[PDB]
Amino acid sequence: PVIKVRENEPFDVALRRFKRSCEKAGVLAEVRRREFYEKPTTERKRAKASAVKRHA
Amino acid sequence: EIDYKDIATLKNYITESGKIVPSRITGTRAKYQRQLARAIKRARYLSLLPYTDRH
Amino acid sequence: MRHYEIVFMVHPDQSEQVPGMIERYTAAITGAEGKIHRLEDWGRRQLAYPINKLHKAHYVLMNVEAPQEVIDELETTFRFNDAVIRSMVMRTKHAVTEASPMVKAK
Amino acid sequence: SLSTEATAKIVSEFGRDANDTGSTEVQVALLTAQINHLQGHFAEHKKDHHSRRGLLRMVSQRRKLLDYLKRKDVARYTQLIERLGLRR
Amino acid sequence: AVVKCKPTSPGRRHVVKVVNPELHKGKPFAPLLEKNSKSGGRNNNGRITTRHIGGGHKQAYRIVDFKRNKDGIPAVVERLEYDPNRSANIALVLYKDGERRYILAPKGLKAGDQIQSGVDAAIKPGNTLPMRNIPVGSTVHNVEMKPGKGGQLARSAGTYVQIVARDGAYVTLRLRSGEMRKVEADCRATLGEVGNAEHMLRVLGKAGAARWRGVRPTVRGTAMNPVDHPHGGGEGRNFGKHPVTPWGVQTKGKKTRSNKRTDKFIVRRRS
RNA sequence: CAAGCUUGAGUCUCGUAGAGGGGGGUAGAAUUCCAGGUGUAGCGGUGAAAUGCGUAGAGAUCUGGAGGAAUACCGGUGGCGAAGGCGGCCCCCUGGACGAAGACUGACGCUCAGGUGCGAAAGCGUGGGGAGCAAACAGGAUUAGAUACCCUGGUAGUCCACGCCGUAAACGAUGUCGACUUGGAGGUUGUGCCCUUGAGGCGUGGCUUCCGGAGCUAACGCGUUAAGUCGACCGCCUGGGG
RNA sequence: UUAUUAAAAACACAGCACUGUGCAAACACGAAAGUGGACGUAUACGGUGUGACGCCUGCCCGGUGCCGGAAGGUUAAUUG
Ligand SMILES: [Mg+2]
Ligand SMILES: [Mg+2]
Ligand SMILES: [Mg+2]
Ligand SMILES: [Mg+2]
Ligand SMILES: [Mg+2]
Ligand SMILES: [Mg+2]
Ligand SMILES: [Mg+2]
Ligand SMILES: [Mg+2]
Ligand SMILES: [Mg+2]
Ligand SMILES: [Mg+2]
Ligand SMILES: [Mg+2]
Ligand SMILES: [Mg+2]
Ligand SMILES: [Mg+2]
Ligand SMILES: [Mg+2]
Ligand SMILES: [Mg+2]
Ligand SMILES: [Mg+2]
Ligand SMILES: [Mg+2]
Ligand SMILES: [Mg+2]
Ligand SMILES: [Mg+2]
Ligand SMILES: [Mg+2]
Ligand SMILES: [Mg+2]
Ligand SMILES: [Mg+2]
Ligand SMILES: [Mg+2]
Ligand SMILES: [Mg+2]
Ligand SMILES: [Mg+2]
Ligand SMILES: [Mg+2]
Ligand SMILES: [Mg+2]
Ligand SMILES: [Mg+2]
Repeated sequence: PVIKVRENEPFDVALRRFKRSCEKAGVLAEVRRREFYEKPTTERKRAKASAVKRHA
Repeated sequence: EIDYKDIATLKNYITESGKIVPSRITGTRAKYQRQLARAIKRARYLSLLPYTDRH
Repeated sequence: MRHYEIVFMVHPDQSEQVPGMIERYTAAITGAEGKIHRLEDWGRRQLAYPINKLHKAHYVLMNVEAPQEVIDELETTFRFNDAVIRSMVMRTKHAVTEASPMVKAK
Repeated sequence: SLSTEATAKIVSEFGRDANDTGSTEVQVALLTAQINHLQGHFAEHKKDHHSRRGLLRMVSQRRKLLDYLKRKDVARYTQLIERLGLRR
Repeated sequence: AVVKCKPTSPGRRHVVKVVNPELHKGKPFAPLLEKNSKSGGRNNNGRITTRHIGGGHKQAYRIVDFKRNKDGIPAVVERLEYDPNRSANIALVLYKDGERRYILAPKGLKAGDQIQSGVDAAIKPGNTLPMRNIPVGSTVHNVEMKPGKGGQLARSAGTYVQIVARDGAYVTLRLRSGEMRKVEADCRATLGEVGNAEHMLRVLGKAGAARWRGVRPTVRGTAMNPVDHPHGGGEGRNFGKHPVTPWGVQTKGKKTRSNKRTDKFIVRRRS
């Protein structure tokens, strides 16, 4: 998520651009998931539970 | 039907970081979402598309 | 006796051997009673990422109907050649001759 | 599995006409051509267990068809197992 | 093919032999034979200079081409033969002009195969080319150290050498010991590995099998008297000392390489 | 027992989708290590610490190289497989399933004691390989103790080839095969027809997910993929411990 | 195997392991020239220990040895 600062752009609008860009790009959640190993039986149990509670 | 050499079509289906956009959002049907991902992966190998941004 | 789509890219410092390289590989293919469906010299093209500290490889595409013992020897000459930096053989269902998007992108 | 013209040669060779694809002698001869052909595959690929399960279905289907043909007409059964070389 | 023997006798219980049926059952090619008489490990002073050598079967020497300089001329492999002078097998080849030579047999090579030396040869196992014409990453054997001298590295059965890098007039090789070495790029190499890779799978089974190969028995230094060995002596089983050679140099760990003129070719020692 | 028939079961023709299996190549991101450059006092770790690493120049940052393992995004109540299981890309060999219209054989079928084969992970044998992780082990903490949970290390193993083992909450805790019995909302993969623009709609097969009717059930629940109504065959149970 | 008081449980052994050695090899006999290792080349060669095979092989690096490191302290010939 590379963001360049444009002409006469304040600082707080390019901070927000950088915050908005890596929140959409999914960088903090990819790193915090990959911090510990998960067994493939635990990955399937979480995947099954997240699919069942997607019930509106 | 989808072709890896058609670069202008494939680039409407990747993000700015190069990740493949899921068909939940783009609305591609399931049979063509599988043909899109296989063809994007062939084009990445020929360096017509990137895998990432930094490279 | 199947259909193949072949892409190979060449180091740019030997880009004037490219028409010599094409017509050498053709005499091995038509000489095996295999027919040639397309042959596109794409030219120098900016790489999406560096390979061997490089950019701007020279791309050549061809579509071929041939038997398997000719196409197997084409990658031995892809492998041991120092000029080909990258190649790709794919099996095709039916022969293709319509112009590719790389010819209609000009 | 078996290719189209190698298939159609056995039907013209082993059947009553070129329409008789379903008779017992044709089905045994179509299985025998593929069973003998797959020996070259499994001499190279001993660990291919998922393909050997499909080879063993042809072996049991030929044995069931051969025991049916022997119960109906033994004179036709003796001609087929000589021509194909079965049971020694 | 490794074969186990059946325990019909106590000297046969542990014997595992290597039996290769594609070897030539017959006499070797007589114009390539020489006399080779045994030494007993004694030099021209008549003294034992290497211990534990003596006896064994009579052997004739086979002249093997380690140079491979018959360039340009193709050669068909006639048959594979047994060689008692080395661990690998040898092949008898026939050149188009009518010359016969013994080479080291590489892996996978049969009777009727075609080999060729030289700068313009093809990249296939059995061909010998200079290492500036071999792709980086290849597996080669019978590697020269000086150009024209003849092959000296990767000769034993199953051994090979990998070409790791080519920078300038030298190439870097990863030897079988784990050593990285610079060799000049004009040296020749033969494509492939050396054959007979299950030579290390055999079990001699009995003491006489070691005596048939000209290996004499080893006496432990701790089983001697103090006048004979540094380890000798004791009233019962005593050791009490640091392990050394029969000549007093600490063995079991101490490095002995002292060669300042070849040290510039060695990139990394083995580990 | 003889002679038939095509409805069961099979064969051929044309297609479709698929992480089904075996073998060989290859790519990018990241970790570790080695060499070099810049630079200087901390790094790492925790609830807090210490062990550890670091002025012999670490951590950070850039360039080059070696090597192993696994394939982000696509990615799903998705798909394939008898089950175990299977996920980057390419090629070679190869198994099954499903649809359409026909043609062919003529009950050739179902189940299956004994038998044979396949069978996660861990483990064992022989030869390799060894980045990351990590039983055992070691040290630091916590504690009344702490042979643990936490921290810093770390060997087998995890990886490959060929043999062995033959077990799992190997689970849908639901044997296989066949027929019949109201509906609703979806997913996936074929195919037919209709104004073939609007482009959209109506059918007709296969697999699959969630509700729920009769009925059944001790209840929970199951509910056309039954645990409903029936037939064929097999396996198994007979109070808790021992 | 102690010719001539000891034939054994001692020695050897196939197997196992550690260690050195890149070839003008390590090592040994030689003031040296040379020679053996070897007309061999790490699946090889030397040294050490244990001793077919089966199940195995726990904890300790404080002392001595050996491998590695170089900041620092100390330190010869030489110079004066
Ligand atoms: Mg198929
Ligand atoms: Mg010895
Ligand atoms: Mg020994
Ligand atoms: Mg004594
Ligand atoms: Mg002494
Ligand atoms: Mg003693
Ligand atoms: Mg004592
Ligand atoms: Mg002693
Ligand atoms: Mg597959
Ligand atoms: Mg540095
Ligand atoms: Mg092992
Ligand atoms: Mg831990
Ligand atoms: Mg193991
Ligand atoms: Mg059980
Ligand atoms: Mg399971
Ligand atoms: Mg389950
Ligand atoms: Mg059960
Ligand atoms: Mg329900
Ligand atoms: Mg209820
Ligand atoms: Mg009881
Ligand atoms: Mg005596
Ligand atoms: Mg005597
Ligand atoms: Mg006496
Ligand atoms: Mg006596
Ligand atoms: Mg005696
Ligand atoms: Mg020794
Ligand atoms: Mg002993
Ligand atoms: Mg020191």
